[PDB]
Amino acid sequence: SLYDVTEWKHVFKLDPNKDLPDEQLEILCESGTDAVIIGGTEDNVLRMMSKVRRFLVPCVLEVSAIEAIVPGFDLYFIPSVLNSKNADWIVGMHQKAMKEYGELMSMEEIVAEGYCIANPDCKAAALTEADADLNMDDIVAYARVSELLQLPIFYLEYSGVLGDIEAVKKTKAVLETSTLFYGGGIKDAETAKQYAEHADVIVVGNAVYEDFDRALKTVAAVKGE
Repeated sequence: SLYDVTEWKHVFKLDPNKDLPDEQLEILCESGTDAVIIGGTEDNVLRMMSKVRRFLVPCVLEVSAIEAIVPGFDLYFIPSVLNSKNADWIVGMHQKAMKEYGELMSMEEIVAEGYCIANPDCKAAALTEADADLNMDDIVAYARVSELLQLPIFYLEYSGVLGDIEAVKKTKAVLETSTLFYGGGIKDAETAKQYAEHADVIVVGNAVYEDFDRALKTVAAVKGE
């Protein structure tokens, strides 16, 4: 399959408001990555989607604003930020999407994406009013919440830093239905492989803009040559 997250191992997450050269975008789409996730305006989302769709790789929209939903993606990931103090980041995005765009929601493949933002010092933590200063125990508990709800994805999110490997391990131990996505600080093959021991899917994001060639090697590191 292509669109079953249960078989994935590696995704790149791109920021549509950041600049990536066409050539690099091409190479990334052709890298063997299991999906390209567009995530971070309707116009910049549309432009980047139209570029990625020239390739065979699954293209995913991580929906962070309803105003910026565009047709044409293979999958739509709608985050529930389980440690948000604001209901609109937990089920509000879903409800708005269903109320405003019910017919679009019916025609596309939508995935509820459990989210735990575990890095208190990132923008998303601020933006989602996340209770992000979490213990190991707190994180495992959020993971069990995702598994009780049978959310298809539990995305453990440290954004630009490396999260505690033990917390990834202990999170994985409580998940079965939930596919474990880890993102945070993955910039090279050695670290990608380290986190791939426990995460089902490793997410490589801002490293692509920081050192492209190095970030590129994360696919083979996690998927084999």
